[PDB]
Amino acid sequence: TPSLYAPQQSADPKFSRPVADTTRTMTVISEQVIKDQGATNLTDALKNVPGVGAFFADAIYMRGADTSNSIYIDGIRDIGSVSRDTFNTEQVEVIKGPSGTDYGRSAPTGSINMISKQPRNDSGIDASASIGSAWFRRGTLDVNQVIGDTTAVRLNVMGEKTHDAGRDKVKNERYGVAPSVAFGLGTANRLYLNYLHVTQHNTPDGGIPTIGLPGYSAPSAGTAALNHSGKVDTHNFYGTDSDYDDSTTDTATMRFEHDINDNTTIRNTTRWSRVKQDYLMTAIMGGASNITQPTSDVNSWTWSRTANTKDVSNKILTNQTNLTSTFYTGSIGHDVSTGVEFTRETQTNYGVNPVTLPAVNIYHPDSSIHPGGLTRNGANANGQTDTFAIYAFDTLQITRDFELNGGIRLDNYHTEYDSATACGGSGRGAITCPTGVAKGSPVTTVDTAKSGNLMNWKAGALYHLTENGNVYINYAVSQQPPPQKANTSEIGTKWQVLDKRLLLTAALFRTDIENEYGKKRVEGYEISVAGNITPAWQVIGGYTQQKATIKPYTPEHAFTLWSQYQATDDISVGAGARYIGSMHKGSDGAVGTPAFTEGYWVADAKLGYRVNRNLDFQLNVYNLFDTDYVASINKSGYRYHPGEPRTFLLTANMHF
Ligand SMILES: C[C@H](CO)OC[C@@H](C)OC[C@@H](C)OC[C@@H](C)OC[C@@H](C)OC[C@H](C)OC[C@@H](C)O
Ligand SMILES: C[C@H](CO)OC[C@@H](C)OC[C@@H](C)OC[C@@H](C)OC[C@@H](C)OC[C@H](C)OC[C@@H](C)O
Ligand SMILES: C[C@H](CO)OC[C@@H](C)OC[C@@H](C)OC[C@@H](C)OC[C@@H](C)OC[C@H](C)OC[C@@H](C)O
Ligand SMILES: C[C@H](CO)OC[C@@H](C)OC[C@@H](C)OC[C@@H](C)OC[C@@H](C)OC[C@H](C)OC[C@@H](C)O
Ligand SMILES: CCCCCCCCO[C@@H]1O[C@H](CO)[C@@H](O)[C@H](O)[C@H]1O
Ligand SMILES: [Cl-]
Ligand SMILES: [Cl-]
Repeated sequence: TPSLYAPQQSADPKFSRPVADTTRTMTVISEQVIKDQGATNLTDALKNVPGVGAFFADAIYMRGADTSNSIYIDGIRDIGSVSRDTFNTEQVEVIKGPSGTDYGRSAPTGSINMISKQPRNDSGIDASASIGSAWFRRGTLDVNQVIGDTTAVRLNVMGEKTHDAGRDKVKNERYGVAPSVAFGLGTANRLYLNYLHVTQHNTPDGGIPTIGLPGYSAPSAGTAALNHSGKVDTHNFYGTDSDYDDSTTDTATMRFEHDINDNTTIRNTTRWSRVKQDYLMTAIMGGASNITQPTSDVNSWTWSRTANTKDVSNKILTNQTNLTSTFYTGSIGHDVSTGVEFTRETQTNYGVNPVTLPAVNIYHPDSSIHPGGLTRNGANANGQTDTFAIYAFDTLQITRDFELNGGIRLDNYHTEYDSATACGGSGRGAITCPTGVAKGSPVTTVDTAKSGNLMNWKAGALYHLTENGNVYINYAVSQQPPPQKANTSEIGTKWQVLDKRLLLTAALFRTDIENEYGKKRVEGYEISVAGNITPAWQVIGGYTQQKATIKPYTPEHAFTLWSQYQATDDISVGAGARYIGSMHKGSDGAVGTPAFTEGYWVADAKLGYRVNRNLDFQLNVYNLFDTDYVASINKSGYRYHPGEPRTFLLTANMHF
């Protein structure tokens, strides 16, 4: 049977073949891995993919490219930019390399697809309660109930509140509710209805000065004392008691499926979703012109505070039709996947008055101040993108051993954008009032439309060398809206060994991007392992070696491995280790800021104890050696996020 650590099939019907028979570098992170590791969010889940992390500012990076706009939920773009909890996730599908034929407007470096939980054919209840470091509390509930011969419901509930063990005042609070019903299970006609609501209320973290890090230099001769005063206390909060981050997600999904016959299925999915967010966060600046020296003693010196504010609403409405069909023409088998997608996305950024923040003491920051919140001023920016997309995939079974595949996708989009600024101010990009226009009036500065076409295509071939091993090649030609062109070549090999419960892959890749700014190249090597070495022994991890020629936020070496062993009927033990290579900032870094970050190791451990079939406990320890490191650094180079210290998570799991 399948390993819980190596799901055999993508959930997306655009993938007609099992992962091991797919000519792409594709890692699936199962629900069981997420649970065993205590992963509460997408970023945590992604520790199982080497090199993928939120190294910037915080945004997730893959192969040197921001991936924030290449996150999907059930194959539909995730709108807005909020952290994603794992409570409603069945698995996470990560493609390393292009996926424009599958999603159109995605990063040619990789995509991430979170697969939502659906009603199952069995009845059961799981619940979890957790306590952890820094007042961490979390509760989850997952109820599945079969309600007739062909109907099932599922409900997932989550609540979490925590402070931050490494950071004063930073905190996160959220809850989520995700009810579903499915009709017609086990028949030719199925209807899935999904809803999801999440609310978050957080204190955001702008990070801390980079003084004293490797590569840091004071920005002037007159501030040379900062070459000797040392790293600031990594627990220091440089924001204010007014900083906050609020968001809500509301998503409704309706999926109809009709089997035309045993080998042909048509699907229609409608989703409406809205993500609202507003925040006030403190960004600190440490250039010569940002530093105040009330006396010559550095204990009195300050850096300037900048308010990073946002008040935004994103909406999407999309309808997607997919058709899959398997049939022969002569001796050639066909696996077809084709469809059409209609989408409207909108975004409103609500204008707010400028917020002014007092300077912050470098070594003794005073965050007790209450500058106040945001006030809308009615000068808004509004955007709309309408997209029509059509695609076709086919895998040709030429012989038992040889398969050819290909896909093509066409996107046509229309984008409208308008923006108004309240005139007469001075902060940020202020505007002088036109003649006769009273101060503070919103003045339209942009009002434009645009249209464009994207073509994406890919072709691959795969040869089964043995019953267990194959070799494959894949080629993809991508393009995004500014048209950014990307070509990718890939050759790899995939092996299912140890009763086919363990998947081993290796791939070489080369990607060339033009019109990103000139041409870039990223090439390298990827190895991965997932599944069961023995019935008691589960592993998942990988290794990446890569080089990103320019012509940033990309480790050239990265490793991760998680290993779990069922030591007795009641005792299991797990441990993980990940290496993040050093990274370099070629551009944008201010004078004297670190031009590089050092590589580091992080280790994690787990102990599980089963009391009976209804109750088991789990202890997770994160950053077991309490290692000090730079988790990320912003583009300016003035501020960074320190790696979290050692933390603990203790969970009671109940099953009924
Ligand atoms: C399915 C249906 C369809 O409509 O929706 C029902 C669902 C939407 O209801 C869930 C929601 C109404 O529950 C709100 C509750 C979870 O929040 C409590 C929280 C605000 O207190 C913490 C508080 C600020 O902080 C504590 C301290 C700081 O004072
Ligand atoms: C779990 C519990 C029991 O424990 O049972 C849950 C179940 C009784 O709740 C019902 C829920 C699952 O319904 C989903 C609802 C949100 O459907 C959206 C539909 C209207 O689609 C509109 C479509 C996308 O968009 C329309 C367009 C205008 O945007
Ligand atoms: C107690 C916990 C549980 O481990 O942690 C202890 C930890 C401290 O030591 C873990 C270490 C012993 O694990 C080694 C293993 C995870 O490496 C597998 C990798 C080399 O892939 C080879 C590949 C699958 O091999 C193919 C197969 C045919 O042999
Ligand atoms: C008893 C507890 C709980 O199981 O284990 C404590 C401790 C032994 O765990 C160490 C942890 C770091 O292992 C990570 C694991 C995934 O193994 C990966 C492999 C790289 O380790 C070989 C090894 C560390 O490297 C040797 C050398 C190359 O540095
Ligand atoms: C089952 C795993 C048990 C291993 C426990 C060893 C923890 C090693 O962690 C140790 O913590 C010390 C105090 O924080 C630090 O000073 C050491 O540098 C670090 O090695
Ligand atoms: Cl996240
Ligand atoms: Cl592609």
